[PDB]
Amino acid sequence: LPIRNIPGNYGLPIVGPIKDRWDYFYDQGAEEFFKSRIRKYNSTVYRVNMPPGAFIAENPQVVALLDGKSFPVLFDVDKVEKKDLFTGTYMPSTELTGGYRILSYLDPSEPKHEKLKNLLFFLLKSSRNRIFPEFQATYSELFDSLEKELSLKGKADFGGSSDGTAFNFLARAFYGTNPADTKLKADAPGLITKWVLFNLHPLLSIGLPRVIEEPLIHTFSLPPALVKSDYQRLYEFFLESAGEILVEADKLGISREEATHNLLFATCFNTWGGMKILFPNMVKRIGRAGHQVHNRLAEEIRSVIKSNGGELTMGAIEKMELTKSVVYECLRFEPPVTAQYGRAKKDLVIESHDAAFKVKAGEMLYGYQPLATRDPKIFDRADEFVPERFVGEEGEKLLRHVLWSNGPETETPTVGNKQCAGKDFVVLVARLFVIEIFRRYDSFDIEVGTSPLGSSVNFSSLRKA
Ligand code: HEM
Ligand SMILES: CCCCC[C@H](O)/C=C/C=C\CCCCCCCC(=O)O
Repeated sequence: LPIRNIPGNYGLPIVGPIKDRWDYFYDQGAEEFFKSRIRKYNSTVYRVNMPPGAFIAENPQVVALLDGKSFPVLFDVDKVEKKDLFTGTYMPSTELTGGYRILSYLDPSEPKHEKLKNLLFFLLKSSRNRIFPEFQATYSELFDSLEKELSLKGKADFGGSSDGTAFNFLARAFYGTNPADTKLKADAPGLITKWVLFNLHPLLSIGLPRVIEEPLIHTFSLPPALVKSDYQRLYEFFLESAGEILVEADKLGISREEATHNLLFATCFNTWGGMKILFPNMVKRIGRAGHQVHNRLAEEIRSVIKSNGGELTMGAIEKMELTKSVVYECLRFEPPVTAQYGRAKKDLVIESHDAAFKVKAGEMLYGYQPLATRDPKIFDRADEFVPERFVGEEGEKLLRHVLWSNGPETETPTVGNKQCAGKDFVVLVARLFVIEIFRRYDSFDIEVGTSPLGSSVNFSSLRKA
């Protein structure tokens, strides 16, 4: 491939980044922000300013990678450093996390990265026999509540009930603890939501006019002191509930305090927060796929469970070809977390589809994942949600290009890489979610709106089996 100069520029000091921020948040939105520049520069690799800039991030300047050939450089731990860039060009204060640099911020060259990721592998493995029954019990209560709400109001707000459900499910599945039996009661979602806001506010819009939003959430960090007592309630819950896991933390050579802050973060931020984005998104996309798809899913799921003597098991799920494919297609079409960063460790040559680009050691690389996973040079019908895309031997090959986990779907997270520690768990619970829907309902209708993180979704009809 021909070597091309990386196009784009960062504009003037101060005002360049501000104008780009306004495009990103207000005047274009993320997807068009990136696509308009791909068109202007005739390139899927270019220089751009990223939020937050201002007084939050020292340096907004990145090289953006917006196709599925160049993007995977971001997984290569021999090419990029992954230290303190979980959230991009700024890092939330460690005051927000008990004074520790939590696992998600650690480069694999740091010894505690290996220890803490092993702790999480253990948490997940040791929960294996509680996941199915607790998911089935907690999500059954959710759909009960949504039917109730639909009957009263003519619509049922998914997110406002499902957030409680997700935390209850995680407390019961991971820690054998029902939050209702603790001092947290039903408060966890509100507590976690406020704390996540204090971490992520520089990257989000809450729909307020820019004249209010810009000085309030886009210019300076929100003070960690204001969420410390809320965080303390969560900390004490984990300290008191995570006993069996903390025994393993002890064997792995992790202090009780460090392990507890990490368990808090993995459960509340990575898992519950990731589920808060994914599940409403899935409901939106599957809803849009229409009633014929719903009926095919119902028929497959119910038939397979019946073939399995009414017992839902991991083996039964392997038989549900459309269900598996629909979950992967949700993850491809709409990656729940769109922003991955890495800093070049050395001089690199990054290949795209039609040219190669040289980057210098120290340059911040950035990828907007949806442009890599809807790359029309890799996927046919790239902008179409195709339920059956991954069905069959040939369909399954394309999974190497599904990147939601910060690595190919065909790869495994390890202590040596920065791929999502909960990769298998996420795919499993997404499957169980679809199963629980279509074992109960033939089809459904939805109303949809925007949310700071993912999607706001109401059910307007739930057609019972
Ligand atoms: C739908 C839910 C989830 C989504 C969308 C998601 C997504 C991601 C993504 C995109 C990253 C890469 C971060 C980066 O840019 O470096 C990541 C990393 C990570 N995730 Fe997940 N995740 C989810 C659930 C979970 C679960 C269940 C766990 C349980 C352990 C988990 C633990 C982690 C950890 C520890 C990392 C950092 C990995 C490392 O340092 O090597 N996540 N996740
Ligand atoms: C509330 C968000 C929880 C997602 C946790 C998941 O494990 C990984 C997150 C990885 C990067 C941190 C930044 C997350 C910002 C999400 C909103 C904007 C976007 O999609 O990039």
